[PDB]
Amino acid sequence: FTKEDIRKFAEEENVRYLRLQFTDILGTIKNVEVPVSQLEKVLDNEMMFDGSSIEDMYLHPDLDTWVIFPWGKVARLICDVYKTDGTPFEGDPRANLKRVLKEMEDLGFTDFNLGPEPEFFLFKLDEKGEPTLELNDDGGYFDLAPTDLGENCRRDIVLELEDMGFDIEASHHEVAPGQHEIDFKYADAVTACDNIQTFKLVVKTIARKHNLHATFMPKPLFGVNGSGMHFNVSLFKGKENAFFDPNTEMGLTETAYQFTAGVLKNARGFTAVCNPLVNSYKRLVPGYEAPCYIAWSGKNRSPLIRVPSSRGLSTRIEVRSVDPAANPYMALAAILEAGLDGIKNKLKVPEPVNQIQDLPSTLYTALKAMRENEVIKKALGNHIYNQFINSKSIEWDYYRTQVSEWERDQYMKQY
Amino acid sequence: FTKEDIRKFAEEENVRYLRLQFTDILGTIKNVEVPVSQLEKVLDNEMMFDGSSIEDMYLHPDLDTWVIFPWGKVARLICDVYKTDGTPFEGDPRANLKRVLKEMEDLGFTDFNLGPEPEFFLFKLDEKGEPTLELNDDGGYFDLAPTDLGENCRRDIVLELEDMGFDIEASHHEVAPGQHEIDFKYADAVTACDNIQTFKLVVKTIARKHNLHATFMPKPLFGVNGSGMHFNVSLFKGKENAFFDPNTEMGLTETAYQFTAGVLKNARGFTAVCNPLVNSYKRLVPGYEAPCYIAWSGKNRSPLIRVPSSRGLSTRIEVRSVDPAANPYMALAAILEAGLDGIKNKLKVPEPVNQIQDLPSTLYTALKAMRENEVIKKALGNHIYNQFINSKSIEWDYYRTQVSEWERDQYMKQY
Amino acid sequence: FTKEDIRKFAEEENVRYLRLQFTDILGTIKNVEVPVSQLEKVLDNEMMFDGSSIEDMYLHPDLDTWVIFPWGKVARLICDVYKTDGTPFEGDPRANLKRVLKEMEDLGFTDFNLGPEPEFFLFKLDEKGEPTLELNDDGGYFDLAPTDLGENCRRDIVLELEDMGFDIEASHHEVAPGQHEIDFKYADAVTACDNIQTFKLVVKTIARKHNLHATFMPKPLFGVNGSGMHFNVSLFKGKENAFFDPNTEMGLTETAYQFTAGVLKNARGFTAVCNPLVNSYKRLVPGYEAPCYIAWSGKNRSPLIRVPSSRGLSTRIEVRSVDPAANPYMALAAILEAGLDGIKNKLKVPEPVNQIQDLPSTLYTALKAMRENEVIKKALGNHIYNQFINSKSIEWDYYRTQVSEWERDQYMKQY
Repeated sequence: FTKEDIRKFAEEENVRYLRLQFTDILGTIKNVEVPVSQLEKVLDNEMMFDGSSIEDMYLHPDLDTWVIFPWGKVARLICDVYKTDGTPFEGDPRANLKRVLKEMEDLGFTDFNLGPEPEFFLFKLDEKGEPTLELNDDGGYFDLAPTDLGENCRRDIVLELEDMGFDIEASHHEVAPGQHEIDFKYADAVTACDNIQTFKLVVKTIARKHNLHATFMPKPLFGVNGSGMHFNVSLFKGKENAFFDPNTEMGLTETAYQFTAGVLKNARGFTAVCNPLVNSYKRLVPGYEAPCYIAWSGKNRSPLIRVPSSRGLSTRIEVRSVDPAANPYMALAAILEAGLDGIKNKLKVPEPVNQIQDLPSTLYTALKAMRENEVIKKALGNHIYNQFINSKSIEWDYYRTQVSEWERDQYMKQY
Repeated sequence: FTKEDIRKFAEEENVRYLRLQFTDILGTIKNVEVPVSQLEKVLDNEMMFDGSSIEDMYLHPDLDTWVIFPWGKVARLICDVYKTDGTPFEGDPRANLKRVLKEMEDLGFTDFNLGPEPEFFLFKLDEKGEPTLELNDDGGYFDLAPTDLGENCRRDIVLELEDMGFDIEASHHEVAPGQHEIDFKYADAVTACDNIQTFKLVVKTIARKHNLHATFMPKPLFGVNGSGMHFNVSLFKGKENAFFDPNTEMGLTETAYQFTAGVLKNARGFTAVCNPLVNSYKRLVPGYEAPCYIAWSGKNRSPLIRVPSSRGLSTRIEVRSVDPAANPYMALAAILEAGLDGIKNKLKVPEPVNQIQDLPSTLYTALKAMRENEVIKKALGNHIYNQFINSKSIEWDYYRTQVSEWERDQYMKQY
Repeated sequence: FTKEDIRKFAEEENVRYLRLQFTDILGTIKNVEVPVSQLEKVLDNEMMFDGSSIEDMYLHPDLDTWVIFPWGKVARLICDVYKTDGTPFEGDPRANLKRVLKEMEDLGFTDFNLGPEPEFFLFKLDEKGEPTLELNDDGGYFDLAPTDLGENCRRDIVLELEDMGFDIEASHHEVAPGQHEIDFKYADAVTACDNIQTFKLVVKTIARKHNLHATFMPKPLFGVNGSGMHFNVSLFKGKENAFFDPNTEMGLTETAYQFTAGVLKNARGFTAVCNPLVNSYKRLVPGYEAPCYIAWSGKNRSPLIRVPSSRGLSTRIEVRSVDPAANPYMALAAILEAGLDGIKNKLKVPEPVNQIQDLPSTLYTALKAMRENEVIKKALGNHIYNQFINSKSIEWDYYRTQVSEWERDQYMKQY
């Protein structure tokens, strides 16, 4: 898309307002709404926001991200954050991912695809409009109505996403009660992260329209399956998958093996980025279909890395520890950098486990492991690395001092 | 606009009623509604009201302020208050600002632009229609729905303002929960103050339609960021900005430096006018993004005066201590006179603070400082000066004797 | 009293427990209860407490303060606070008053009497036992039952105080509804301050037995008379009043005039100590029988200093600005030092006002005036002076940022 294309779209679609939206370090999408009479100012990269209020900057819209919300008509553009000197801000996760991809392109790889699959819960709202603790239904995996009561809301979400240009693959009820999954096809790295960001807000808006609250919190309830955001990744060097070997019986190139070796070797280091909440490690517990051991397998369900049986152009590596609360840009950049480190150091792959280190058990331990990894620092840059560590340390210190109801139930009558 | 233009508008738009509205000393907009059959009497400056009931007078409409409320169709005219002898009333803030501008024009300056940016809170209404203490949402800076629940109300306010001829620039959620900001571009001094007055009433009218209460109180809640009304001001002598120097690397003329020197030197004096409430000084406290130190900077966030990095015709000076509860005419006249004092006395500018007196801490201290400044007395004239001081002194005396709940919580059990 | 007297009292009265009680800088009485089996340890000045938890110390009981609470039987001793080296702690208000009296004795004055008269309100308790905002009755000055419903509680307080060795003089309903006053005769400075401390706790304990809450808060409610703790002061040099002149028609010595001159001259300085609360200056407002002007009179009701018409050995000077929330030791020491300053500088007295500086209007202004006065610093010593200033500054900073209900009632709908 060019400026002329955007102008033509604005005139012919009668777009009245523009939403310039971007993402902070915590993965929260931030936006400012602007009347279409400021279209020329927006297209000249002259829009300005504060920056000090977000975890003197400029907004540079990415014109390929133009899309109209089908709910005054509003269109949106996903913008990169630049400084006053015309250079991209080093603390912007999206510009970070772009430059990581640019560094990848020097190794001969021309593309990096991401197929995500986030899961979410639906909770009922009260009369005041606040979410309650009761799920929308008590359905199970692949359940249908009236056992699956989220069928109408899920259908409306799919309908709204299709109007916005998504390529939806499947939709179904998930294992936990009130848990749902909508699948969309892979895209390029940047547009896949944009798809995740847009998908979360579309899901939340349409769920609110249905008197429901949608949350991507990893483990909202104890004793119930958590939500994951498995990352399917594949490398390409020119209209061809770099992971697929049409000669060996297994069908994986040496590049695919080195990528897996690098991801496995650096998995402990990027866990904090891929699992950024304190709640994220209540999901990484045994017995709930969540990965907590660093291993890979081609024929098995719950190692850290699973290589699906499909081959050809669909040959991919699935990292299963990513949760929907993670920042897609930072997590994808960390995974890509770990894989590229494995590629360029020619690491040998441990034997697949078909029947072994451990992921960090808490956010504090993951932060400790993140400070000791050199690959994650290079993946994130100095600014994002330092801000993430400082904010997560403050968050953990806030969490560390709380007294929970579990403690008052076990103690206070026994002691 | 002429009389013929107004008559043509009344016939062709089928206007049924006229709202002749003006502003008192406290910034409250007052009006009387008149059937369109009295249009000739209105245009002949023969409208009369009491005057003794407002903090034997004639209304003189300003025909350029014609606008129709898009919600019997009603149009409005902003009127000046005249005495029975045909001379403007010395206690009318709008006529005061007009004559201050007339005095400024004798110095060679032909224009004075004001770009304001007021902020407001939205509170939920109860069943009886009274505002509660519960904010409309719990969103943050640049937040979006469903975290930003004021999106629809803000969009309707913007839509309603655009029909009235405003040029809206941006709208977004503000830092505090339930705090919102809608930005409109600068205009001439008188019409900018008229824009502020119209903006407040449009916001308050559209909020009621959404079962919400809009308030421009500076600090409605403790522990929460307050609302400001930063004043962006620039001087012109004929289709060219007098603050812009395209020779120096900094890009500011000597005139811009003397204006800043005058505003800084007289900043203590006009604080009471720019912060006229007792609540205004609960916002002027450290740690909440509010100015409390009399200093200027070009590259910094929170001095009293901020000079934005933009240059050319958009070279401005931002006075950041003005709150939305201030009377726009009186505050703008005070700031203009303070700047012109430095212009005509060639005051030298203190060095910018990039890493120092203090603003008055209470309304009583601000009133004490106002009685000791000659520039504010010359800016407001004798009548407005005396009435403002008397009314604010009475208000402070009423506030001083109250016993708050904080006092009964700290004491009453300890003593 | 000697150690043998205390042992005899403990054996013959069958005292089971001892309360070693002392006063912190804020006037709050602190105590620890000890079984009578530790009587020898208590009498050997070997009792220890923390000190860091109170606004490694030793307790030295003052044996003359022995008294038994008539409500296991408990007696108490008022203790001085000493350091580990056997010297009195410089931050103890009682030891401060003792050394100020010792310094006074070098001037030839052998005694210093104080007649206090604190006033208190009575508030009804709810079912949970918390105080409410409704007064016990709606009686007035010198009112009787059933208009005065505090008659029984006041009688029980008087009965309990008489068993404890008080010499009660009068008890009556006060001007404000629910306000009461019980008078006891003067004593020496240290024992008068001990009487005030004991009186407050006895009143608060007995009121609780009547399902009432007793408070010595200066101004608990707006629009209603506040509570004062007038200090009646007289100097003696040997079984004779130094203020009484049997030859002059008025009957006041030059010493009495110089004492008044000193107190008037230093009145602004010690106001913060005598009025230590933020609420204290809601009482110091015109129209409620409270002093706010620094002047003296012999025949008038409301100057700052009143000299009662009685002469002989009962010739006294009444300072009327002290409220019952003040620390009696610190306020008495400040007043004594202020008077002695005039005594030793031979200050001339301003003419009595029978029909003029102004007391500080807020706690902040009183603290500012405290830092500029050397007599108060000499009276309190360095440690108490600095601790009081720091704590009151923090308290004022906490109060300054609150948003009261008055502000939300005046504003929030007007703006």
